[PDB]
Amino acid sequence: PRQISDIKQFLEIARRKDATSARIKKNTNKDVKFKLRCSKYLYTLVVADAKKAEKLRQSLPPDLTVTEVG
Amino acid sequence: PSHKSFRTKQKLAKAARQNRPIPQWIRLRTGNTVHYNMKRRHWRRTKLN
Amino acid sequence: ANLRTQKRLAASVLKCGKRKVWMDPNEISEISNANSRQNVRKLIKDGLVIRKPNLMHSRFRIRKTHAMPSAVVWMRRQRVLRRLLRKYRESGKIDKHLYHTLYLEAKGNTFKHKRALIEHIQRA
Amino acid sequence: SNKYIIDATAAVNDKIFDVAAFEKYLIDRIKVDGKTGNLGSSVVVSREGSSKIAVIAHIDFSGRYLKYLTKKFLKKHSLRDWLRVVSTKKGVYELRYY
RNA sequence: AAUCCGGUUAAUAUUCCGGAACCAGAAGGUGGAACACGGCAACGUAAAUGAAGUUGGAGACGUCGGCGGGAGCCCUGGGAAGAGUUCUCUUUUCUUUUUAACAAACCACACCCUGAAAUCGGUUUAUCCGGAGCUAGGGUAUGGUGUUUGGAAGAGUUCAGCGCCUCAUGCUGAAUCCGGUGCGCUCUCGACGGCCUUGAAAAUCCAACGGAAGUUUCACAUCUGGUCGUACUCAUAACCGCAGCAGGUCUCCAAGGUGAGCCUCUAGUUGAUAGAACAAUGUAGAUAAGGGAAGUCGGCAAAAUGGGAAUCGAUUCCCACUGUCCCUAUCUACUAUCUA
Repeated sequence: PRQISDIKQFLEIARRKDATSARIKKNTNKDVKFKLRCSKYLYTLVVADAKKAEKLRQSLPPDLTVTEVG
Repeated sequence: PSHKSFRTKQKLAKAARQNRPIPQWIRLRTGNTVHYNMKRRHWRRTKLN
Repeated sequence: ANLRTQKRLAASVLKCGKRKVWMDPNEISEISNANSRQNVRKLIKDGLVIRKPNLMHSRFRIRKTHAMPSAVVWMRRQRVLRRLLRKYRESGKIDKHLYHTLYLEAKGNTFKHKRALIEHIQRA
Repeated sequence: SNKYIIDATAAVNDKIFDVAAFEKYLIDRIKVDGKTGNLGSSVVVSREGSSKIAVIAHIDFSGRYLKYLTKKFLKKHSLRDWLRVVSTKKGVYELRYY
């Protein structure tokens, strides 16, 4: 499991064909955890703002399967 | 033990089948003296060796 | 009837000991019918089988009744004397030339308490 | 700072103990620093309405202590077998039947 | 060479399920890479050709002692939930309060650079280092470490409520927090100090020298991993003793208190034909008035708590002690008695 901090790279892993599913987690500190399942590693991204949480959600490609709070 | 070889297991397998009760229909045949088992073993009794 | 297997399963699903497993005495019929672990968990949820709570070692009287190596004293005393003598170097109270002598005496157990080492600093 | 509220709606409905009786019992048995009625300004007990008893304390106040104090009155009233104290939420207590 | 967590069965779990990883081998495609550079240096990087031949290291290793670190257990405070106590005092008493493999970054014994020391300095718990470079400053590297996160709360756990003829067994709220302490127990690590007997083998992997020929030792992705064992007991009943034999057996984990013993917590048993009555005898124990070895080949055994002086552990003596004895009596358990 890798922790990814750069937003764009998480987009480019998502656009990679190896990506299969992504999980959205709502933590008690109002952090949302984008957990992208890949072949070898589970890439997680913690973004602090609720609105960057949202514009990220539909910027994910529609083919990838997003999942609500796990 | 829990580390037996295949040959040991196979020998155990048929030794477990040998000491089974005889079907009744073979007894019910005519001219068949077989009416019981004289090769019945028990684990606590005589060892397979 | 017979409830050996039901008690064994009850302990298995409750993750406790079968001594602590409590099985209701006037629902024997329903408990006996409950044979698989799914049925046993059903009994757990309905409360027919309850896990008895733990006992206590009563630290209360243990506290009530509650209320030396020769090397360990030097083990910590040498630490405090050295760890104080080291900061006096950085504080500038004693130069390195005199500290070398002072640290050499401190091995010889010239002082027995930290205040005793302080009187030497006051003398010098 | 902290707010501790013990609801008395069930007790009022069942006529087991009035809010005035609960307030009087709290005043006469508040062992704050070992002295009854020594709450002062750090802790203030102000029952809002005849359905609950609320205490706002600027110092430490144990919910377990409040539950124990409430259970003390239940033993005197001999109604312990009829009602038990539960914690609906943090800093909140209530009495419910069996 | 390489796997952990949770759950599942009437019976299997590091094997099954869900999730998250690792190792080895094999080829390619895309992108970046170009017989490469930056740091005076202790070095470093996504890459940074290496045919043959030559070479070394890891693997590959005794025993004791102290020190410091970590992990788990134990102790403990504040808080939270549940249970016990109550006229009185007790913000009480008891139970529970968890974070795996695997990843990422950060983060001090050895070395180097500036420095050139004595006025000898630094400095180990345990006096060693240094003209073979001291102190100091700055870096270098192995970085279990924790410093945060992923795993991961969605898990597990403790509560409260609801869903309803009902295989309705799901649904909803919370909490699972903040610390302290160690000559404590177990496991383990590192710098050291001793005892010197200086302490196996291979595969595999790695590295260096080497100099024939004018885009991998990078990242991602893909495929595969055959075979056999896996239940159960490991014993006052599953092995061996003819036997469900008071015996014999290799080994891991091991809480608390009072202070080696006793009582318990978790866990596990209540197992061994039983009932009635205390005859004689016997076994096992204790107490005994006054005397104190008078017993016996003899202080055998108990009591003094065993001990004082002599002679060669033994002997003797004086003191001391006592049911050995005068002189037996009493009490308890078992057996014997009766019964199924």
